[PDB]
Amino acid sequence: VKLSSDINLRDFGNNEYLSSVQDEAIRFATEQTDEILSLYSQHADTEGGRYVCADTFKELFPAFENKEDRATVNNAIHNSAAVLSSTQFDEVLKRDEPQKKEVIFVTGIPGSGKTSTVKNMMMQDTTKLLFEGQLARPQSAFRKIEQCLERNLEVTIVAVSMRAERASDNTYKRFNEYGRGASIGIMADIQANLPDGLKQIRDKFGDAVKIVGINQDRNSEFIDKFDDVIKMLSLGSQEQILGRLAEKIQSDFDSGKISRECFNQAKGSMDLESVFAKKEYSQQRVVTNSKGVTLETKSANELWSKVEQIPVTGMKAGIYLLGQAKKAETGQTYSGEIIYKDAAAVFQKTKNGLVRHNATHNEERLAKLVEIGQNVSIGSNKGKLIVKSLEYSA
Amino acid sequence: ESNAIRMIKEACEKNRRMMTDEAFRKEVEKRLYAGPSPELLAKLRVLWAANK
Ligand SMILES: CC(=O)N[C@H]1[C@@H](OP(=O)(O)OP(=O)(O)OC[C@H]2O[C@@H](n3ccc(=O)[nH]c3=O)[C@H](O)[C@@H]2O)O[C@H](CO)[C@@H](OP(=O)(O)O)[C@@H]1O[C@H](C)C(=O)O
Repeated sequence: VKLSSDINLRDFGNNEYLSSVQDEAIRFATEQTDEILSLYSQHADTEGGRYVCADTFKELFPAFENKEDRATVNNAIHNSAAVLSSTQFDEVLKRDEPQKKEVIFVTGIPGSGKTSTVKNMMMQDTTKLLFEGQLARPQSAFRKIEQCLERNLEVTIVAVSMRAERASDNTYKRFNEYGRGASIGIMADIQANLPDGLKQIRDKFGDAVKIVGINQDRNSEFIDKFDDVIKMLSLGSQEQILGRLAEKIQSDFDSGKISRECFNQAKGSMDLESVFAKKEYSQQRVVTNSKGVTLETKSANELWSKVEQIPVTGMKAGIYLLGQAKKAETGQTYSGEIIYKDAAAVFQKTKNGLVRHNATHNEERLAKLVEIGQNVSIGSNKGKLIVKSLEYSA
Repeated sequence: ESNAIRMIKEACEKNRRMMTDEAFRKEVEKRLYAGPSPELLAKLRVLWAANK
């Protein structure tokens, strides 16, 4: 039994370790396919190999044995695990079983309770195959759905859905126990593009495929009609979700709610500084006074309302439009009082107006080095931050 | 309605039962993210060790 397709290599660059784990994974999956699939079916918790899933296949690789190594090796072994799942999908379909007529696809953002929902399904006499996987980039699922329709099988797609933030909290707990969580990059990419992929699938196949949803924010509410499924899943763009997730994982690390290892697996390959710099403060301002600072947003009606208040002492009165702040040019020193700070940006009043720094600078955290109301100079000498206090009494 | 659509609805009920019943939620989440069993891990070690 050969693999159904070639395993795509990723470029790991100068990381010699992951580059070698990838090759040992591809070698294993290619050469021991018969014995791997046999162990998947007959021995793992997979309904005799009818529950098909790339994540369950990772457990059969030697690199994935230790809990400590799972977050690190995942991207190196994934494609081998995914192609083994595709091979397994095909082998289940080859079994001549007239009684078994139904194929179920489960999809959705990581940490939405897809696998817990699959455990809570009871197998039936008519159930042939259950496949857990992403359909946001549905090109590979077209080949799968195509084969089901060739054999007159009834295809159903279940799109499980949840807020990115609540989903991210579930992946943290999974990481601390299991050893694998999920990157924000892939969580945002799946959730933002899942409506496109389902719509794409719908146009291609029509009533042959049945698409339903589960809203986990409304106590696992079943959603029968396709138009309702699209409304549930339409939870923002990829830029927005990635933006909100980048701020969340950073805030959670700064506050001491998650560890550095949990932060790093969630971060993944993302350059967070680049995400934070894309954030807009266009309809936003900060009002300062003796009591403290107050963040306000303006709505379409042109009414300012209070978002957040931070008590601070020793500040004079002022109104600062955050959307009109000058971006700090690298290799220059900006001196003045910090008027507002958040997970993405640091806002400093200089003598040449309001200036905006990214809260991260080459993986060094600027935000924690300054306090709102504090008078500082911020400059960067050759990719290394220089923050000096300018506070005095005279 | 098909058997698959009924299967999904009955799964949605047990998702609601996880929120109230805490003993039920722990027994589900125990199995899922444990790892390979001792039986399967014995087989795997032979498979890995035989092909280096
Ligand atoms: C997008 C991605 O890389 N991973 C995600 C995807 O896996 P998947 O197995 O569906 O991802 P594909 O690589 O897109 O595979 C889909 C199909 O593409 C063909 N293929 C794939 C690779 C290749 O080299 N060659 C090739 O032909 C093959 O037919 C395969 O069945 O969906 C899972 C279930 O939601 C996610 O796991 P959880 O949400 O449970 O955490 C997983 O993301 C978690 C966080 C993680 O990755 O750790």
